[PDB]
Amino acid sequence: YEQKVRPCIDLIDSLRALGVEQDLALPAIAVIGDQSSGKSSVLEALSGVALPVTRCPLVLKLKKQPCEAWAGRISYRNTELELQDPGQVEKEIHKAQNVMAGNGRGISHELISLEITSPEVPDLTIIDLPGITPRDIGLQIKALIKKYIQRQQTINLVVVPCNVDIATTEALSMAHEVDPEGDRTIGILTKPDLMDRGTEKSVMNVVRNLTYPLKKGYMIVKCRGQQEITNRLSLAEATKKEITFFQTHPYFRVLLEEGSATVPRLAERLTTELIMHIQKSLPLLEGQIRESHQKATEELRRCGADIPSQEADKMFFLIEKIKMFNQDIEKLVEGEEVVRENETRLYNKIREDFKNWVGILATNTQKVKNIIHEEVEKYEKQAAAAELLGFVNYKTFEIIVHQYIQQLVEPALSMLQKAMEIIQQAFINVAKKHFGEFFNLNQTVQSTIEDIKVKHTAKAENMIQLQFRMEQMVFSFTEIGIHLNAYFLETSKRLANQIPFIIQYFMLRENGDSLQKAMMQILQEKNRYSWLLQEQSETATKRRILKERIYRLTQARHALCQFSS
Amino acid sequence: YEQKVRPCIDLIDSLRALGVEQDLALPAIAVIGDQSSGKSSVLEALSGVALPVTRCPLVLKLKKQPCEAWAGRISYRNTELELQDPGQVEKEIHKAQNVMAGNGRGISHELISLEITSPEVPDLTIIDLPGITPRDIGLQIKALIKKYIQRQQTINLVVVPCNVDIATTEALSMAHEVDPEGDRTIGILTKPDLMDRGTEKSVMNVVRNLTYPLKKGYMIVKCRGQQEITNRLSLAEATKKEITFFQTHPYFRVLLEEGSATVPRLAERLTTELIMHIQKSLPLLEGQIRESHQKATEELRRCGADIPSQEADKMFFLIEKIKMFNQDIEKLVEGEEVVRENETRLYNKIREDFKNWVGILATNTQKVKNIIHEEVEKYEKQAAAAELLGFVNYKTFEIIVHQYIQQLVEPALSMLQKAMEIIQQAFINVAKKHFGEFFNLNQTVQSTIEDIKVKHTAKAENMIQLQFRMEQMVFSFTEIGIHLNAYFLETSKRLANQIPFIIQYFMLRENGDSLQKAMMQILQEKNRYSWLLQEQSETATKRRILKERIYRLTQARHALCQFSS
Repeated sequence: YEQKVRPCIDLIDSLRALGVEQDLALPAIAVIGDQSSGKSSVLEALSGVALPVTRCPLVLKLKKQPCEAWAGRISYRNTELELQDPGQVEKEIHKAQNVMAGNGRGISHELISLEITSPEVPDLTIIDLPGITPRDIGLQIKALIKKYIQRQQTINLVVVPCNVDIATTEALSMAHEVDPEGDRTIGILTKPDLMDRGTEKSVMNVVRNLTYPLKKGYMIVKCRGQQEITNRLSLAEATKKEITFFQTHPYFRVLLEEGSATVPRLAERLTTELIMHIQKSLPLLEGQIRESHQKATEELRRCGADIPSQEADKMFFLIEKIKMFNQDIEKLVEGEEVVRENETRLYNKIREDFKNWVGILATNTQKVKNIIHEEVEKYEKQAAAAELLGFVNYKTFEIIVHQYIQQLVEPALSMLQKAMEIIQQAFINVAKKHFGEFFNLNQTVQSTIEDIKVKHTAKAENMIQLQFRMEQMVFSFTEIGIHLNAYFLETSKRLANQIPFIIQYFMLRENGDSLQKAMMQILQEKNRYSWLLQEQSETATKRRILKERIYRLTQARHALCQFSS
Repeated sequence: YEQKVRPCIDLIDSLRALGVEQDLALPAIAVIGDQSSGKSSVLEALSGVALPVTRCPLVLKLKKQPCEAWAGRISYRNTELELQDPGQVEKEIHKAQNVMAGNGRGISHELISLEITSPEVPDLTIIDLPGITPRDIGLQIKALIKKYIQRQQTINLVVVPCNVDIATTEALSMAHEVDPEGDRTIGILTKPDLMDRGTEKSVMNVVRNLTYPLKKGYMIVKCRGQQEITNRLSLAEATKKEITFFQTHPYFRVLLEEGSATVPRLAERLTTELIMHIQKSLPLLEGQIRESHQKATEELRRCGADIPSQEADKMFFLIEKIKMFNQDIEKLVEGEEVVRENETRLYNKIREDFKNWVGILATNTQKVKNIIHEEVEKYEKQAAAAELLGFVNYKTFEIIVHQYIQQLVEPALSMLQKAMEIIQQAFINVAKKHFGEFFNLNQTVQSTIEDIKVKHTAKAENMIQLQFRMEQMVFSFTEIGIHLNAYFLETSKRLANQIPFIIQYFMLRENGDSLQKAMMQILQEKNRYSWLLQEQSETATKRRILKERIYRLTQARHALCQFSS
């Protein structure tokens, strides 16, 4: 019974006190209405005293204890003040409003928790939101209200004056916007004395009886006045006064007191609704706590390498990073890298390019085979029996061989270019992977990679050109054709193995080794470390936020464990 | 007749006057005899006046002309003095002897020409040689006389005293040594009064007649005395005195005056004999002139020099030399060099070394073939029972291949060493051929060759090591065996072509090109030219000698042409 419902709301109160209100939905009741709706007078009727316009949400926590009427104000600036008097409450509230908003009429999403424990106030926790009305100001108010009412865990409480058509009210309009079904919307009609025509009377009479699709229905209460702040009427006598009013009323007596009550059972209705709602939303709340904790933990696992700790753990950290980087580079060189689905390794791509090279060599081999075939076939029969000196050229075939070799120069260089490109790309990718968060270090590494790439490229091209220079400068009608064909085959093989050897050696092994040695060379300057390991200064703030979030969530789990016990 | 026979000896007199006595045989009559033979007294009896021991050869030229008594002394010191009086002649002659020999009893090959023209002395040219008998003295004397009597164009004139056994005389002994046939040996017997028995008379008389195989025979004259300088006996009365002496002699009258005369008509007979001798040896003399001229001209042509008159035409010569050198170097590089019989070319030797390399590669190929064959065949079956744990071995075969490749490094380097050595040797040889006479230029060239050799050697070995590094760092029960065997074969071929390509390219082509370009670089410095083209300078002196020789020989040809006309 009572012993079940009190700690029930105490749990959620404790959760919001340490909220944990962010990044997850938390059960609450939001009071929404126009500035002239008089919702403050209703809150005054419930708590005993309220503001005579709020700028920031007021977390009204009411407790019913047969000890004494005591009140404590808790402010988001991590402060707490014991005023022990209802009168001082509104003044200190206004002080807090001045603190949070900025002395003037501003707006803030920061919470003011009002903890009032009294034997004359119903046990109920509800949240008061600022009144409605490019931009100007009211826009951010509607945004603030939307922040709450959009949640399914938030019960809408619309406050509507009796002297206005409820179907044209902005509060109920927004409530319908976020809840078209009306499954979590409660409507209270206030200021029944302020109306001045029978028209409004019967309109209220047909409104109290479900005409609008609100599952929770409607209730009608007396404002008790917002202008009479100092009169200070007792809650019991105020209740009796309201009962007297509705009972004396020609229409409202029989039609309301028999059905939807007018007597301050509103707080009891809100109590029951809050209990049932919380009981409904508890499992998903626990689930979301665990899940959010997991996601925060993972996102935090993605970034954590920050602690320097007297430079030693920092230089050691740098050593670790460079070590891992060099390891991955070595993996790239050896072809022992981890790739994604349908993704191929660098070394394999390079091997494909080598296959292309082999194909080209075969093509040109057959070509020059045909060429020298026709040459030998022709000039061995040319002037076969002419008395001259002879013997129809011999130095000439060498320039044919020269053509055969020369045609291979540019394709090889092109292959070298491609290899250097893709390898460069891979190295840059690794450099980005290991040094993403660190901009300066990444710049240094990439610059180094660029330089070494250029140097080894020059070396490789020089060695290729050297190879071709060596190939050129060094040396029964169709016997010669056979000889030269054999020569072409052997040369084809020799090049087919030689050029990929050069490309692999200079672009993979030597490049990788030089890169690693340069990486080791980097950490030689100690006083440069701080410049190297400079974070974004955005990831740090994010890290702090995630850490605080996780801490708060662990506190939530702890409190939940206490409640379950 | 006479007018024809006089220029016959006048020719040889003119030839020796401009001699051209060196490097060829020249018709002459050499006077040889012992120091105590008294040959000087014989020369005094023949010419009218003589020395009262000669140290240098005396070219006695006697002319019979009905003009006037004239005497002229011609000395090898390029001097000439006309004293026209016998006393001053004999006084100046010993002075000349002192000048040429060195004041003391020395020896010299320098000539003293004595030109005596008188209507009472026979026309005859003869040469007086020093008397016979560390070092001490006689060895070079006998050598000097031998230098003359060895010639077939030289008539021997031996002077032997009557009071001594002619068969034990050294002069006639040497005459027999150089003329065993006795076809050009004449014997004069002197001092017949010094004998003191009839035995020596008859023995000498029967010995001269029919005992020696001398074609020219023997003749006997009176010494006329060497001690009676102040008596001054008339030539006619001396002749009549000699005739009286031989007529009064018991044996000499009938046996000599009837046959081999004793009156100084001997010199006229010697004149005729000289005529016939010169006429006999003239064609071969002309031949020797032609041969010596041709050989001197050719020997001078074998060397081209100097030849800088000035700065122009000198540098151009250097350009030519460097051009030819570079041409020969290019010949070495292309393998288009000229070699001697049974001599091989550098390129061919290098190719042989390459064949050795191929053989080694074949050996190691078969080696690793057998090894991997046994490895795959055995260790794939060497399981405990059924292999259900592996995954046998794969890195092992990789290190086997790696070792197989590594083993080939040192032989290749050795081959490179050998090639660089022999090529260096060849280049140095060419440098020596083109720059033999020029020391400094040769030094510069050889130094350059050394430096370039070292550099390209470093390049070559670096490229070989690079190649092997590329070979290493880059890669039906006996399928693995098949694959690896194919790989070994292809690798074997590839290396077999690659390493000789590197060695040949760097040691022949690049070395040669760098060398030639350096040779072109040499002539950039002008002020170095004179330093570069530095003669032996012994070759300059040799050239001077050859030039003088050629000029003198042309003079000889001129005089001979005058004689022929």
